[PDB]
Amino acid sequence: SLGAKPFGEKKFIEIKGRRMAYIDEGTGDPILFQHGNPTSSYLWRNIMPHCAGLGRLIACDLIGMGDSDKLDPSGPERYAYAEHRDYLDALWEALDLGDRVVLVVHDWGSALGFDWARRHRERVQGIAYMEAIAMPIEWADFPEQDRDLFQAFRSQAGEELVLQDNVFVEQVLPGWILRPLSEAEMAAYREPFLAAGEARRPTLSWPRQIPIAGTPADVVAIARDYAGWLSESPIPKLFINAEPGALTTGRMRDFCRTWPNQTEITVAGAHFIQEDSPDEIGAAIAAFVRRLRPAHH
Ligand SMILES: [Cl-]
Ligand SMILES: [Cl-]
Ligand SMILES: [Mg+2]
Ligand SMILES: [Mg+2]
Ligand SMILES: [Mg+2]
Repeated sequence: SLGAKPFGEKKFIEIKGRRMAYIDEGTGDPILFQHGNPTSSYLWRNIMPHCAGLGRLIACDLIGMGDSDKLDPSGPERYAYAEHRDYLDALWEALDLGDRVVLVVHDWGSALGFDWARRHRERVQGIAYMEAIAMPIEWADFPEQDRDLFQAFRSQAGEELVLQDNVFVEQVLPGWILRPLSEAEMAAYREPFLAAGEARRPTLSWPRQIPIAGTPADVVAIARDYAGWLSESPIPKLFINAEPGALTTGRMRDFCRTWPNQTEITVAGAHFIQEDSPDEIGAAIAAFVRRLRPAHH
């Protein structure tokens, strides 16, 4: 259903000196749901129940996000892609996932998940993805009505907009959900970012990492690599397309449509489509996992 309640209570694991928080419910091979910016495990709360009984249902909070600890010192050089990957790779190893992982990914969760999959291909049973960063893009490929704001995040305006005014949480997030959120839902997204200043740095460092027009060159190379791999990989894929969508539209959507061994649905939503159409999304993920894990009841 819709609903504001979280899916379970979080656990944590010590990673590199820091607590990393995660949901972990049920038994079996993992179904691993990975949020991006400026969200947390809470993004999946209404989708995960659809997979009840089908696996170990796991949703990790990225470093500095949700209930995972903040990094200190923090500043403009903190919370880049490579650092998030170093923490997340460590958490995923610590979780003892084995070799039949189904990835379920969104936004920066997709860039991280796709790269992890390229580097651990035998361990990935299926990939379900939506509103993903599936390849490097140009500014012409970015949603038109948000283009100037994202240029501003990437400029020196970003610190005031994000660290002081919290605009990614307060404006971008609800602006990319079709329905109005309740105060409880907003509170859950606000929670890790209540404090002004560096507590909010992950929500600013992230737009500064998006591979657009060849910069930053390091993440562009990473995304070029996973794009090239996915476009030829025989791993079963579930593309959860959205209308109107936001990022996975135009050129990127056409590219995703070339990927092999893939099935597709389309749901209503912009970017944070989990908030508009969670039951349809969950139902599709459940059908996908049932195909991948035939139980013959
Ligand atoms: Cl971002
Ligand atoms: Cl660069
Ligand atoms: Mg501690
Ligand atoms: Mg906290
Ligand atoms: Mg477009």
